[PDB]
Amino acid sequence: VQLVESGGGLVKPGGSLRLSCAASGFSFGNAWMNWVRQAPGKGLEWVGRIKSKSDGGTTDYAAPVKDRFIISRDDSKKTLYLQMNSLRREDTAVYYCVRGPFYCDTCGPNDYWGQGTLVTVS
Amino acid sequence: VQLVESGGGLVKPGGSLRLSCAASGFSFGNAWMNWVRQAPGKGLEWVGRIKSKSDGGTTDYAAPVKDRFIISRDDSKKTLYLQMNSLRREDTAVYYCVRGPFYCDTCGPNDYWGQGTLVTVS
Amino acid sequence: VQLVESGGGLVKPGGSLRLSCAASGFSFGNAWMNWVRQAPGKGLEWVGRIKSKSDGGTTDYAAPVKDRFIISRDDSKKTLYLQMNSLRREDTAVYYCVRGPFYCDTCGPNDYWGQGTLVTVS
Amino acid sequence: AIVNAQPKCNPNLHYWTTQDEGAAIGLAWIPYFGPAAEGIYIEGLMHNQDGLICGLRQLANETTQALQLFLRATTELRTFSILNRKAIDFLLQRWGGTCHILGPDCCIEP
Amino acid sequence: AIVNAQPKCNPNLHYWTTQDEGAAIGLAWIPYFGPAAEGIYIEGLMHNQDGLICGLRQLANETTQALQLFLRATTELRTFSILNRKAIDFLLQRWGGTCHILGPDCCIEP
Amino acid sequence: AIVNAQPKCNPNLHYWTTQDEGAAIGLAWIPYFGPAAEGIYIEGLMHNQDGLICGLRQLANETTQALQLFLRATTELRTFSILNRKAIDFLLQRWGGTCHILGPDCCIEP
Amino acid sequence: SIPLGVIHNSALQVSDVDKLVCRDKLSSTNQLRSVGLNLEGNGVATDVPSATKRWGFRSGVPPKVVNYEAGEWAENCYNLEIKKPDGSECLPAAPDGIRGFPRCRYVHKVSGTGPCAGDFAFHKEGAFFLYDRLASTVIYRGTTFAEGVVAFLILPQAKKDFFYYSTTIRYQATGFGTNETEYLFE
Amino acid sequence: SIPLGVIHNSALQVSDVDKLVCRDKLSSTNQLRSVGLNLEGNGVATDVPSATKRWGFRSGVPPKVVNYEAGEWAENCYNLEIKKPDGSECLPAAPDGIRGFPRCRYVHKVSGTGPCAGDFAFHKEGAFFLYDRLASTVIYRGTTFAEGVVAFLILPQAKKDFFYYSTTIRYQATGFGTNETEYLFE
Amino acid sequence: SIPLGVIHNSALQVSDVDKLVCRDKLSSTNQLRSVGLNLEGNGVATDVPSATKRWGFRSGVPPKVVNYEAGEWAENCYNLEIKKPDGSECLPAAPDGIRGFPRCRYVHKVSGTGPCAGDFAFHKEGAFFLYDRLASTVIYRGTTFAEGVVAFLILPQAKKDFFYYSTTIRYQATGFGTNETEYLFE
Amino acid sequence: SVLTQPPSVSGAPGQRVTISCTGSSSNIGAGYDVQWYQQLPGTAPKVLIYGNNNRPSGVPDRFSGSKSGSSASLAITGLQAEDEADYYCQTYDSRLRDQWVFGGGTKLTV
Amino acid sequence: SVLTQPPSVSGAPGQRVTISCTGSSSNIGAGYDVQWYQQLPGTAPKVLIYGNNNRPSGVPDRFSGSKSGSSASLAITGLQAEDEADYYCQTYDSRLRDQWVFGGGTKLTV
Amino acid sequence: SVLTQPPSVSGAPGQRVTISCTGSSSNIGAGYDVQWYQQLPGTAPKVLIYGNNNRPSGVPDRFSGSKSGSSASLAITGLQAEDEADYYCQTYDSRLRDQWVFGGGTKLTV
Ligand SMILES: *[C@@H]1O[C@H](CO)[C@@H](O[C@@H]2O[C@H](CO)[C@@H](O)[C@H](O)[C@H]2NC(C)=O)[C@H](O)[C@H]1NC(C)=O
Ligand SMILES: *[C@@H]1O[C@H](CO)[C@@H](O[C@@H]2O[C@H](CO)[C@@H](O)[C@H](O)[C@H]2NC(C)=O)[C@H](O)[C@H]1NC(C)=O
Ligand SMILES: *[C@@H]1O[C@H](CO)[C@@H](O[C@@H]2O[C@H](CO)[C@@H](O)[C@H](O)[C@H]2NC(C)=O)[C@H](O)[C@H]1NC(C)=O
Repeated sequence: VQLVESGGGLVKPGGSLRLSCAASGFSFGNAWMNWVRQAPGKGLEWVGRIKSKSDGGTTDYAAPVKDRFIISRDDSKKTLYLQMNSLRREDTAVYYCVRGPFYCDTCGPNDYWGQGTLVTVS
Repeated sequence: VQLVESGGGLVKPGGSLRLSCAASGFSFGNAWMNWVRQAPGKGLEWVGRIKSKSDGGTTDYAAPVKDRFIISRDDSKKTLYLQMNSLRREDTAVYYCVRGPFYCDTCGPNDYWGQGTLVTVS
Repeated sequence: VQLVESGGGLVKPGGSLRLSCAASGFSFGNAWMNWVRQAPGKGLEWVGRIKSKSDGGTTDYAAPVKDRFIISRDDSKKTLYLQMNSLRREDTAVYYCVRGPFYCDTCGPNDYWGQGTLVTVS
Repeated sequence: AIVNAQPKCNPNLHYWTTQDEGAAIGLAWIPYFGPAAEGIYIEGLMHNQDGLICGLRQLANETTQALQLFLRATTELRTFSILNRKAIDFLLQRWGGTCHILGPDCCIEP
Repeated sequence: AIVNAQPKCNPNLHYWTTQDEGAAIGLAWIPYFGPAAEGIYIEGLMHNQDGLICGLRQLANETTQALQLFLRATTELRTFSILNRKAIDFLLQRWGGTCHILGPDCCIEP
Repeated sequence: AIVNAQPKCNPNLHYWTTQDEGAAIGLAWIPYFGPAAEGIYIEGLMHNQDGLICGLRQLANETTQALQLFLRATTELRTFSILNRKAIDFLLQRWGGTCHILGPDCCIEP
Repeated sequence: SIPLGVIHNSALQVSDVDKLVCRDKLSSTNQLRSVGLNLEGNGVATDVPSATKRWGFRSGVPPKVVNYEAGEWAENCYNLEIKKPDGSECLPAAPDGIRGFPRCRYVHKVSGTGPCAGDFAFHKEGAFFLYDRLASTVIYRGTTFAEGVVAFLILPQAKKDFFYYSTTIRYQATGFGTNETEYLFE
Repeated sequence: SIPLGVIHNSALQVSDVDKLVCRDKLSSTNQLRSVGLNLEGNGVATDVPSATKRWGFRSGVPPKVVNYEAGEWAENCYNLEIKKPDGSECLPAAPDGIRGFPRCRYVHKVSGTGPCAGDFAFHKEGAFFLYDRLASTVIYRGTTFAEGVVAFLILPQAKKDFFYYSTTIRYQATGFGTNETEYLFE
Repeated sequence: SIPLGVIHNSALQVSDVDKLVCRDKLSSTNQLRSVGLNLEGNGVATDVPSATKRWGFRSGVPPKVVNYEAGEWAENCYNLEIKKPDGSECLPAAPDGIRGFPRCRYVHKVSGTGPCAGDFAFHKEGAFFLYDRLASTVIYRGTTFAEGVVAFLILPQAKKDFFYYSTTIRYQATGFGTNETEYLFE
Repeated sequence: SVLTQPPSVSGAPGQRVTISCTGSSSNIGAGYDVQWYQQLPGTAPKVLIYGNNNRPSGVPDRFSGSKSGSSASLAITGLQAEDEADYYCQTYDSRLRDQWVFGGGTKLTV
Repeated sequence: SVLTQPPSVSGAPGQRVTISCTGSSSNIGAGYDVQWYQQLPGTAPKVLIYGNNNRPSGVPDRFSGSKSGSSASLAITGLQAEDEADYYCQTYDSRLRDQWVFGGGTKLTV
Repeated sequence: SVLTQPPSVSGAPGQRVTISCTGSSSNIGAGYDVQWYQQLPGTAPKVLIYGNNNRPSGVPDRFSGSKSGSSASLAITGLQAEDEADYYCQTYDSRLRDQWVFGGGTKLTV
């Protein structure tokens, strides 16, 4: 099982960036995918979720980030994407993709989170 | 899941060549294996099939290619082999190995065909 | 499925050595693990076994090797370890780790033994 | 002796059931030729004449408690035998013992 | 009142069944010691004396339709209770009501 | 006519069972509100007065063989219907045939 | 001790078993019936928020099933697709041979998420969930049901006197089975 | 309303239930029997091509099973291993506790491929597929069966009057269950 | 032909069915009972090595289950977790709805390894393994049982006259079910 | 008995198109599944439709199909630039010893 | 409604410590699972406790936890040098449209 | 109680050979499985026969075996050049605290 997230780069305030989280090793098409973030020195926050195709395929967003970020997925490439636009300051953080349902007979630890991509706005 | 087919080379008319299709990633021993071909500029054709050991292990061949080609398999190396002998002209084509039953809960596309091996008789 | 065993080296009589067998590709946490050995020119011998966590986690040892060898495991690194101490002569051999229950629907051969690590006492 | 005590009565009973012995038409009884799962029902309409429907609904209410307590005590997953037990009990009440004629429970008129 | 209307009659009935109460021999009734699944059958041979066999076969034919219509209407996957229902019905026809002596359905001869 | 032939008799019977119809208290009959699986049992204590317990134990012994032979012959995985069959047989012995009064098997006293 | 109701001359009286009053005649098992009646017919609120307040989750109680032979046309049926917020099943799949309720004009299909704090979903008033000729104590996943109750009857000797389109309305829900639950109908 | 047959003095009459003729005596449930009879015994063609024309595939009809206590020795049983041309199962596996028919001299085991255009295989004349004391409406995979029918009897009071090697022949088939079907026996 | 016992005036006689003695009155199915009795109550040895010698493994015999309504408090129950020396299951998992015996003061839980040379474990004296209101011919994995036997009774008309902590002791075993078997209690 | 197909089909972006595959009474109308494959120029076929109606995980719901009589259709609604490819229909002939038969193939252009 | 947590906790090697997570009547006491994550400095969170009680394969049994009222606890007994990390409790708010809520985090020192 | 084996066996190409493994009343005749391993010179053992009769996927059907009394056999028919190897039989001793016991090994030559 691997989650590989990329596309984090230094960005000027007000710009736009795209982050991808490519999954392999598990039934990508049957899982719900979440994006979370952690700013340096502070704790964890949840930014958004996308549901499986079989359960509507809808997305929900947290109130601060709503209307500026768009979450989507492609089950033909096994990729989760977060599109950040109108990137006003206070979004600096390490972003993580979190995968699916916690109820796994044998999944074990280190199979639910990625490594983290740093996004700096400056 | 991978199907790797090799052994295609330029051949003089009347000669003999052997093609192999090595499988990995799935229950090779429980599947039926087919050989198909495509000549340049024309559509698809089916050359032959071999059944699983549990269902007789017999082989069938199409009428033009019957009595000159022999299909077999080795479940100790996970390999499908097609032996082409008495290779009279009109056999030039790209050959593909096609794997098993189409009814898979999670197999998905690109898991039933290989990449293709070019055989030219000249 | 892979079993990779390492740590075999030339040792002076009376010394101590540690052998590891790292497993991947199967449900390590649900299997019983055995250590066996083969001296040059003679046949196979069984040195010891460790049971799964769910079944007590206890270890048993053969009478000649008992009280000088200790078998253990770590399910956080998927590793089996054999600690050989007070290594009096007559322990020279190739050591193998053997994995779990023989009743597998699709495991097949070459999935129950490793390659072998040579331990020489001299 | 049942009086309806529900907030309302839908006085009409538009019902569906299966006829265990239909006057079959040729090959329609043969499973291969017969109707699909969806086509095995018949329907009808009964109204609340004689105040029977409001009675029937109330009866169902009264049954629920006892039925629930029955199912709590059983270990079978699906119970199909309640009507058979009711018939056996009905026979036992009348014919389970010695019949003394002119007794209040012996139902032979000579 | 059954007349055979089949193309042929195999007039002989070579049958097998189980004896629910065999005169067991020591420990043979104990499952651990008893016979395997394959050895629980007994056999016998009846011929078509009294024209009974051709009757019996025809009876089976006549049953099939009704039985099929019964199974269509049930939701149980395996039905084991038909004979119990037949016995209960048999008792009900005779003893389900008030017996008026000299009536055609009251079977007590005084 | 049963004499105990066991090595010992525990003369006391400390039993548990379920009451299929408890005098329920309000909402306790409702599955959502009722007791858990573990709390559905009642208990009691009977002693060996009238020598009944040693009799009862011996009866169980005598039953085992016949019961085993019954289960060998059935194909059902779980049998729930033995008591229903016993009741039907009990009714059949008495009322299964024509009653000739003063006969030894007709139980009407006029 | 379950009320058995005997039909008199166009009337229904629950025959009292302690006494034995023989004028009732039951000559065959064909006279025995089980019938399912809808709670709807008694005037209960049928709106989805009102209906869902009657159901609740509970652990430790094994489910139970009982059959019935005849039923009533329902106006309103329900069909639930509820998952936990991570994505998990809180309703068990229908066992073999449990199909949906045959006749209902409207099927209210509710999808969404909830806490699902219990192994099985029961009816808080002790009624049953009616499926195709099987009544269960619990709700199964993705299977249309009606709320109802079961009665047992001795029918009269005469047979004759006694005994299609559907639409789906979709809802999304969050906080299902909670004090304040959010629905939006599409 | 299923014909119950009562044995008279060495004769079988189907007792008519509308009237009540009491001279029949049924004093115990031991007198009740179910019996399986083979269609073979009526002279039907037993050749494999002839037999297979009586079976056909159909969707939408749930299978049903009924038990029987006593049976007949069969000369011919059948055992099917049929797959779709890609390689798939068109016959469901035998449920728990459905074993093969106990006594048949010949077991015709047919293997091959066919279109299998339907969820279950039924008998076109409405007969049953007989297994070990269970008769089913459908064919199960890899399980020997006989074609037959079931009767119900009241036996007489006297017990006494009323109530091994096998060979396999293998066939390969293509186009099974079609107008022209190809068999070769080995 | 299974002994049905009728309670007389404070006595139990097994009613003989061939004759018909009517003074017994059975007016309702409530008078019918099944009861489970513990072999313990007859003085059999209850020590674990003694008890395990009564059980043995066998292939080819399908298991069977029968229900019972009322039982006896047990002093000793048993709970087995036995595996083959490689690590495999020789006891089948409990089917749906088979729970452990409700009342026993002591639960002897035995863990270890053995040859388990047979598909199912039976009682060598033909008694039953009692679970929660279900008696089985075979032992299930990880489920507490009592050894016992079943009787059937006609109770008297009067209801009134007729009808918690546990501890676990752990054992390790090698060579279970063999002539000499090694136990150590912890 | 070989399946036929039109040489080529065309359609504007955003609309729906259907590709026809016509067989015989031994090929499609005998009850065999029809599969559809999409071969983009330069690469290998990938499974698009299998078992007449099923879609493997990952295929957009823009692709569907159906079977009627002795013919089948593939419907693709919402043409995108990436849909240019050769489509092949496949089925099993029943008079050719259950051997694969392929359609001539149809080229799609946008 | 956001979960709270103590700034930091401490304890001697070999002893037991507990970390508290306190919520509200809409967060934990409404019936939602509480998860615990361990973030070692310099790396990414790994799942430690999921579904209130469950442990994924590979996590030592030193880690457990519980839920009561509107609070939850994580108990770790036998502190080792490697346990220094930031622990976060997580649950689903029911009045915030079933969105994730995180605790402030507690630093552990040995 | 240690298993014995012949030093070496031989046979002509194309014929059948059998390798014997003889144990004791506590080893094989107590009811334990016997496994067979094939060690080609220069490499590691691979599983050939497990659980007395079973073969893992990939092993030719030329290899079989059996158990009787206190002995076991491995039968290999159709010797090929590649069969030269050392074969070992293994079982579990019941008087040695269920510990593995190995046979001495037999060399095969063609
Ligand atoms: C039988 O009818 C009564 C009367 O309508 C039902 O009682 C309601 O009962 C529930 C609890 O079971 C209460 O919450 C309601 O307030 C009651 N309504 C009234 C108007 O008092 C009862 O539910 C019915 N039985 C069943 C099984 O549904
Ligand atoms: C009962 O017997 C009749 C007469 O033999 C069987 O009828 C045949 O019925 C099938 C259709 O069910 C026809 O295709 C045949 O042509 C009939 N044969 C004759 C000679 O007319 C009938 O099948 C039997 N019942 C069952 C259940 O098998
Ligand atoms: C019924 O009681 C008898 C007498 O106690 C039991 O018999 C013992 O039977 C077993 C074999 O079944 C013998 O090994 C014992 O030696 C017998 N004991 C004595 C003292 O003779 C019998 O087991 C009981 N029935 C059941 C089903 O347990």
